[PDB]
Amino acid sequence: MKFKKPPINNPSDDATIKLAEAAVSVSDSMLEMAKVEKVITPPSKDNTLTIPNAYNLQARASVDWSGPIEELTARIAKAAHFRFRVLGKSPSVPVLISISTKDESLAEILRDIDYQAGKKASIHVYPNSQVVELRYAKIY
Amino acid sequence: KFKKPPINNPSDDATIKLAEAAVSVSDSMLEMAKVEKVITPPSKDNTLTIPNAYNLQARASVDWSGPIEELTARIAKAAHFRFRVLGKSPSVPVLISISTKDESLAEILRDIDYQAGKKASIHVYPNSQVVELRYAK
Amino acid sequence: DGCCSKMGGINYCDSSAGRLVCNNGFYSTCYCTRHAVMDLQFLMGCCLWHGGVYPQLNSSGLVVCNDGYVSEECSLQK
Amino acid sequence: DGCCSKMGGINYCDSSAGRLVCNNGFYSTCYCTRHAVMDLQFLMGCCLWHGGVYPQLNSSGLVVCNDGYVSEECSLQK
Amino acid sequence: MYVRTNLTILSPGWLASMTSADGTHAYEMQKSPVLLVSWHGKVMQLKVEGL
Amino acid sequence: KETALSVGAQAGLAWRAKIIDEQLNKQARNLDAIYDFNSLVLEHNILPPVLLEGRNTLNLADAQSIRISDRTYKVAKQAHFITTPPTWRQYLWMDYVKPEAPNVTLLPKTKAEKEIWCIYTERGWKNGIDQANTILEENIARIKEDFGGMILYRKLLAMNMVSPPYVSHTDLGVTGDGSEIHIDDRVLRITALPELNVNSAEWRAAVAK
Amino acid sequence: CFHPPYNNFQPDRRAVKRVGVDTGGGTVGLVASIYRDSKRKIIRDLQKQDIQYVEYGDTRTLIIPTDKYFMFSSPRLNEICYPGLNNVIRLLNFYPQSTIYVAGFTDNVGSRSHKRKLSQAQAETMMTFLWANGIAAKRLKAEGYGDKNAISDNAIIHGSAQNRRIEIQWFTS
Amino acid sequence: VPKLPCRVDGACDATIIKMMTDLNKKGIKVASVGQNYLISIPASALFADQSPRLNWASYSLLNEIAAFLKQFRKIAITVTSYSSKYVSVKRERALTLARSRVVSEYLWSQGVDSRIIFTQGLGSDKPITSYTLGGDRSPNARVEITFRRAV
Amino acid sequence: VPKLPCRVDGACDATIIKMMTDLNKKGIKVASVGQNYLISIPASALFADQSPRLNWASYSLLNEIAAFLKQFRKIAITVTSYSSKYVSVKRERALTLARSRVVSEYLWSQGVDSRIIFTQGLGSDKPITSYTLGGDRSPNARVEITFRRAV
Repeated sequence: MKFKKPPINNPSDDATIKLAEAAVSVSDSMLEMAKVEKVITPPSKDNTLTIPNAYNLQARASVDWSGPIEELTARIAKAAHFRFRVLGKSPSVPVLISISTKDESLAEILRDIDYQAGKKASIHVYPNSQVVELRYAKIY
Repeated sequence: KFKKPPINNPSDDATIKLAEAAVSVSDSMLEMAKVEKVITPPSKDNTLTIPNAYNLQARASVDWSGPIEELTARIAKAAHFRFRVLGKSPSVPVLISISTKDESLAEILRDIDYQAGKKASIHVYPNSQVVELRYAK
Repeated sequence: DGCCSKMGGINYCDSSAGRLVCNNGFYSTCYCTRHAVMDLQFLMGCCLWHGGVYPQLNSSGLVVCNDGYVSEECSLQK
Repeated sequence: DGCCSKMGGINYCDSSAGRLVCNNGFYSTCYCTRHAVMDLQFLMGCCLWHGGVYPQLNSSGLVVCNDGYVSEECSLQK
Repeated sequence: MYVRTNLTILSPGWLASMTSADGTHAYEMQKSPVLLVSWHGKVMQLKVEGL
Repeated sequence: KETALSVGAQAGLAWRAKIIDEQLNKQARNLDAIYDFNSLVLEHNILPPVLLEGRNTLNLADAQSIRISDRTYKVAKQAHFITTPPTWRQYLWMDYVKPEAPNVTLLPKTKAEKEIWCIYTERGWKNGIDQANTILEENIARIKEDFGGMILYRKLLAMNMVSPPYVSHTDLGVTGDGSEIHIDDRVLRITALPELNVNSAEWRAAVAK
Repeated sequence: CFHPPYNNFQPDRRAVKRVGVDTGGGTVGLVASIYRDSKRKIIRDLQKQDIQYVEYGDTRTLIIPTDKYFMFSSPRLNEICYPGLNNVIRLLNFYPQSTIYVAGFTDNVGSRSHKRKLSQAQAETMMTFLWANGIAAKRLKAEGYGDKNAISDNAIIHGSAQNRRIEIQWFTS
Repeated sequence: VPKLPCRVDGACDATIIKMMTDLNKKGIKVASVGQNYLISIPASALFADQSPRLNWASYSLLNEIAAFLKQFRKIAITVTSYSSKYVSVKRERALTLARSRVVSEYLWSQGVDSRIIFTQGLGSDKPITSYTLGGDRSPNARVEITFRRAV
Repeated sequence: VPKLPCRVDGACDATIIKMMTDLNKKGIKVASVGQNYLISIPASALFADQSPRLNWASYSLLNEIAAFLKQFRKIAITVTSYSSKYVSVKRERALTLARSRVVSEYLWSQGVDSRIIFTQGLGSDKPITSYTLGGDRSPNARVEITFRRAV
């Protein structure tokens, strides 16, 4: 007739305790950060106009990458059998992106790549000609 | 027989909170980038489209980094097109830099116009075989 | 001695609450970190509620706190 | 220890790959060059991610990194 | 310190960079015993002696 | 004597440090996920500055002098250029060195010596444990402070209460003598550091829904 | 004889194998079956697993931990803890009359909309797993609360782990 | 150990577990969910029949339940009384309030260091058994003390 | 040598040759040409009859597959699914996509340090024989996994 409570697990550690203690505070700050940004400026248009999706892009992927950009893009082009193209020139500072995600369409993967790219670069698909184009920013 | 559990499982009550925080901060920062990006419509994008004439389907290995006019006259003579200018060349040259191994002259011209920016633009007429470089004031 | 005695037993010392976790899901009666919540009412020490003990080597048996008030029970008896 | 074991054996060390060659046409799992693609996830040493240790020494056991940081976790305490 | 490789240095900062015609990279940095690179997304460190 | 206690303190510090670095390495991906910087970087590879906000402050200057403020703001580290995103490994990764020198002078000979050896060793050991954890919590506090200041700059710029950085670039063609040449010259300079504003009209009030 | 994936949703037969291997005494096999399927032993095995059972008045409630009887950050179900689910269906066969309420619960990390969405998903998944085992659709109601009411607090980590839960209530009449 | 107190003063887990099992064997309802605890006591073994009077044996039960309640560090306690439908609304309501007042007063005189004692009674509004044949013997009339252990 | 690893961790190529021989003894096709490796599995040995459900006996085989797959330092793993012709076109496409999705999801849950997992299934578009007797009994309905060993 002994007693128990439903969480019972493997042992913990104090460093993980303090790490989560910091992490929840940064999470709260980022949440209100995003909320006040979302109200203070109005969204206009999502990227779905300049990148649509078409047939054979629907093959799926689990991807973990934390390096530079264009070789990952070339891997995706080799997956899609789409011809790769670069526009502009890369700056001397490399542009680094990190992806930790699993089981998405390639279209939404590339949309997320475009969103994480920021102002440094952009990507478009011309599906009638099956061309995947990456353009750089023309500053500096 | 044996369905194995996941290997790097968050089996600690602090690290599940840690992973939840990771998910939250990922989605929030994705939202931040999504609302802050500026895009352009492809309805009126200022990139030169492909002229798709038969004279412009060959392949080349081309490297250049300098003035624009000699390079564009050379590629025009390669395509057997006459070349013409509009406007006055500036005191400083509009500098471009293209180095590639194997693609076609249509996208060569497209990348040239993309690196031209607001200083100049390019034009192709395939009916009368001409290529025009248009400066900006 | 057994903090989670006659039950599941010791899991770990959570430093957030400063408590042992019993294997049955209860916080222990013991403590494990000094940053816990103790019902503290009684103390030791001399020259309390003043500047503490001034740590110099005095020539005499006089000992004075850092506010200038002295403590004769901290001082000796002669 | 036997790197190309259970095959014909060691052919030679391809230093472009930094890898041993087994006698059948398959790559080993050992190395021969220090310029090799090896994953490194644990390190030794002090004053890491700093300027490194100072070649000069202190009279005490204080150790000071080259970029001005002082590492007590390498130093000796009292 | 001066370094020549074909990887992508990440952590300790640098002052001057150069790239050849073939992706060979050269960097000029402050002295540090440890480098950080991303090979193919996997992140790795480099142990450097002599300092 | 106390030498066993001191060397046990050293050993406990080392062992706790090694286990801490092991755990910190093993939990890897979410760490750099939550501490992004390159998503937070500014336009011209500029590390944006760090800001501090304090609320509802009272100072007693002396006997019969008090000052009350509602919100105070302070720029901690001035923004500058950068070539790489800073990472957490220069904030969190503890140092490690194996202590290979137990000084073989005071080895025990009697069981009472063994007893005091054991007890002094274990209390030194727990001292080293607690000291290492203190170092770790100081490091995590300082990196939390850095990131908080950076994101507070981001939302102050959202609230239109800081000047953005200002940059001019100068452009030249070919330069130099007949033996050394450069094709282009781009000189990238910043004139105005980001800073707070003092007027009253430009304050942008927020709302939610 | 049996399938670890839920015995292919079949109405199971456990005690016949027991009396067969006991004959390999019929009466001792039958009373061993009685002692095994007896309700107190079911509840004691449920307490041997990490399942909380509360009986009070006329209303009976069950508490399930998400992190071992779910998959993380998903409405996917872990297949390892199938004995708990088989015991759950075996126990809930005893009260074939009253309605069932199921609720889902989270901690306080992230967007409020995100918490409500996840709780809604977990509640719907548990409800339909209950639905497939035999009880018809008119007797079920599902709800995913956020952190709107807690059995515990969230300043301390183990308390926060105790907070996230799945709640089962059933009446009698 | 010489200055640091190892455990909380005057509490032991073995004592807590043993006395909780003793209460459950006595049949007084004891329930623990999370950091929250609910103790339910039937009215018939405590009070006089529909009347605020005390048997002399009930002080022993109050004694041991106060000794158990001293084992936990507490902050706020709630005392709620429930009755049977007997005559009116307000007669039963005031009976519940008087019963709650007496038990709360004796507990507050005893050694529980609660910052807050809240007391109320609601008569026979929410029952927990539709079978309402009995009067004061029926289990729907009772008293409950609910509280939350903090940290 | 005492501080540098003499080999990549978890490597015993003698055991790798042993398990590769055992895999071909099982009859699962192991193909090694160049640095590109191919593993082919009949679909009847994995699923039910045109179903996207894992047979519970197959998890041991899956564990063997992952134990082989953990050995080699890699980048990208491609999963292709092939089927027979049963009712329509998109039905077979969807079934292949689901099957490849399930094996990719369990493998990505398991510890194979790739960076890229690509998955696609195409139905009955590239058969490997003209022999079309059975349904899922026929050897063309299958799952292939390919990769290139890097460095």
